[PDB]
Amino acid sequence: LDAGTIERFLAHSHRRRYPTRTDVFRPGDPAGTLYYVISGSVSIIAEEDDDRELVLGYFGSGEFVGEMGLFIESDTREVILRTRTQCELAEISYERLQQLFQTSLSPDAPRILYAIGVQLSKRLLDTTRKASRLAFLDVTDRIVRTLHDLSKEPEAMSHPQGTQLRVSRQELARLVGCSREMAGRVLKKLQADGLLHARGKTVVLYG
Amino acid sequence: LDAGTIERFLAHSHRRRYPTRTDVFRPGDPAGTLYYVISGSVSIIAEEDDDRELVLGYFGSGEFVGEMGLFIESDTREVILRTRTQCELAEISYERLQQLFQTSLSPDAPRILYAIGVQLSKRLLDTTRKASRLAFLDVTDRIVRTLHDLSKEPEAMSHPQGTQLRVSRQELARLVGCSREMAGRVLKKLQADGLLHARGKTVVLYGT
Repeated sequence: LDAGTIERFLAHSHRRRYPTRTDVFRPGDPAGTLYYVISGSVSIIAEEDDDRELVLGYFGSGEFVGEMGLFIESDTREVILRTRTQCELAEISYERLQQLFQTSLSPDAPRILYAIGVQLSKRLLDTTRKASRLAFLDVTDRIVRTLHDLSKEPEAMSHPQGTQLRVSRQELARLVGCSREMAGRVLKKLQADGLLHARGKTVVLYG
Repeated sequence: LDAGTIERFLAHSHRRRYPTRTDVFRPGDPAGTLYYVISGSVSIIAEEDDDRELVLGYFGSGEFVGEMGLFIESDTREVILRTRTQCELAEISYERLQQLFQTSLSPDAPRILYAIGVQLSKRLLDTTRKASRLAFLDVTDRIVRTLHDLSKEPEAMSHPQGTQLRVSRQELARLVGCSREMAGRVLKKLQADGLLHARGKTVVLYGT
């Protein structure tokens, strides 16, 4: 997706600023708009009947979210979109967007569509891998592999002993579907194992 | 996408018949081809290390499979594409697709990409749900849910007791992500609980 296509698409979008820890939408909310992350980071979370959460991923600038309704006929969202930092999001209704595809943005339709396909593909892969790990790996193995993915993210701040990640016991718990305490227990085992050390929301992964 | 866009798309594809139980491609194989299911039923399976499989879904006529490499430049496949029945699949290389997307197929590009988008979105939603289930629901619980999903499968052959759903113990375990054995333990416990009959290769779910 080139700079022109992006700017042309954003001209018809509505830019809004969001504080951190803010749910942009939750399961059941009207599904009529598409969001484009201009700045900041957000997370997509699956919710359960007992209010238990499964974090599916983190998304930054250039990512389209709340896009499902643009492809699947539905009056409601199926997940929670939450801000992890202060955010700026551009939004545009599905109707308006598709209208633009038949006219104004007619030329960029293929590019915007392909780009959304790129993200959906990445997401399907990661989610496909999260499903596999949830079915065949113990919590310790899910946590180690998760700490290693997190350290591959551009957000991974370097450290003299390896990579300095930024995760809390709660989020870790949310990422691998285990209790907060279990995540806390696994962290002290890995530290005792010499694979890393932790401090509040700072995990220093060795490597 | 219309039948007109579909036919032109196939005009450049190589249709090949596949026997049932044939893994069209496994993780590791080259990924320079896209597949379009013309007829038949296939399954997308993911593998782990302990040599375990998790069915992520079944797909019929009209489905684009093996499409990942068309979006995420990769040299290899990440999943197993396995025919569940005899199938007719039309394949086309990625390279020749986008070259076509810039030539006689440029006008079809929008509808093609969007259709693939629709399919990617359904699988994402379905897999997202699976992960959620594999995280918070128990085996027996997941198996019951999956038994009902198949009852609504066009295959579901109605029965005087309920519905006759042909699903091997192996596939059940691959569906809910449990050992072929454990899956058995629950099929018998459900054959006791009075709600289904574990008939060798088939399952008669009482009720629905």
